[PDB]
This record gives sequence, C-alpha cells and structure tokens, in this order.
Amino acid sequence: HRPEAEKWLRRFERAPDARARLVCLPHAGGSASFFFPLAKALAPAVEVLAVQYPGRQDRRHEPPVDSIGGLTNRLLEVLRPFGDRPLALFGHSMGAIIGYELALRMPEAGLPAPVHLFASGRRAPSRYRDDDVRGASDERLVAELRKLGGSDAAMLADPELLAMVLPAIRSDYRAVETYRHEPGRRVDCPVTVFTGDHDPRVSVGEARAWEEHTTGPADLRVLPGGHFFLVDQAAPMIATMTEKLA
Ligand SMILES: [Cl-]
Repeated sequence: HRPEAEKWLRRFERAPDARARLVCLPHAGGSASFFFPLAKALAPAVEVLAVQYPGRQDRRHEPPVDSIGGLTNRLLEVLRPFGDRPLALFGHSMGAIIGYELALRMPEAGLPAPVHLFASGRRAPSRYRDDDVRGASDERLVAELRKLGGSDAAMLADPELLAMVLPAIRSDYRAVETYRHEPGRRVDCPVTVFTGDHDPRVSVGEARAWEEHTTGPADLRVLPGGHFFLVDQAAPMIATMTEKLA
C-alpha cells in the first residue's frame, strides 16, 4: 500500500527536520516536477511533497482519475503517514480545489486537520462560472503550458507524449469545471489566497470569497500576471508562504 502511495508523491529535497510538510497540488496538465524549485526554496524548514496524479509523466500510461472527488478519496489515503508533524496544503487552479476538499474531509477521514491552505489561481469553491468565454481549445491549454517551459513543456514537444497527455489535460479540465462545492461547508485552518491580477477566470471578488470557506483568517494576495502568475511571481509568494508557515 505504501509503495502505491509513494507513486503519488515526490520529495525533491528531503528535509528530515521540517516543522511542516506542504502538500503541493498541480494544475490541469501540471506534474509534480512543477514544484521542484519550491521544494528547494522551502527546505530545510518545510518539506514539499509534490503530488503526481495518474496520467502524469512517469504515470502517463495510467488513466486519469476523472473527478475531484476521486482524486480526493485517493489522496486522503496517500497522506495518512504524515501525522507526526503539521501538514499544510498548496494548490494551483485544480490543485486549489483538491486542497480545499482534502482540508474539509481530513478530520472525518481520520487525519489531523491541516494547519494552512494556500489557494492559488482559483475562484472560491462556492463561486460559479459558466463555460470560459475563450472556450478551452486544445491549442490554448497546451500553449499556456508550453509557455511555462520546464519538464511539462518538454514532454508536450514529443508528439507521442502529446497524444497521451492531451486526454489527461482534457479529463483534468472537465473534472474541475464539473466540480461543485457542498454549500455551507467551511475549513477550520487559515486560508491564504494568491491570484494573478489578469487571470480571466478569477476576479478579485471571487478570490476574496475564499473567506466564506474558512472559520479562521483568510488572506488575499493579488500578484501581477495571468493564470500562471506564480511562475514569474514565485519570490514574493515564497516569502509570504514562509512567513505564514513560520
Ligand atoms: Cl486547472
């Protein structure tokens, strides 16, 4: 079971004396490797556990888990062994939703409550939007990922890997857009929200609205950029996260 569980997590920089572990949950089309710089930046005080969803990179042959709830169910089991220190969650876009669902479910699932939720690039769970005004073409979604460079973009360049990963991007996209929150629910931990100032799917009001999803303090940081603002704006985010986790 642990060997299977370990397929879901990558520890790019062991931090045996970390005061907290930070579970990092990528966007649609994003893999664990997205958080390699963050693991290096937060160690030794915080240990990053970067989540590898089925269908990603080394898991490319596994069918995507097709719903937020299915991902959450599986991740709850993955995170069982980390109750010896505080656990915090960070997610971008789809990852933000999975982070929120994990935080809500953890106590009834038998896991200690998380100490903090960082929600990046995502409107509050209660905030509804109809279909993207831009549509969601294969070309746009792949182009956004290509722009980021790194390992995920390198994969997309190979037409054989592209053919396999495109349906995973599509599955992820559909999972997030079909996701519906359970009305009335609130986590108990602090929520710190990061959003780009021109992400067309996250208004400042929708980002502030994360306050309706916690009984604890909610914080909002608007950073310059679009949906993937967090790449170019990594430093102040890391600074804020370090401060919050200290
Ligand atoms: Cl996403």
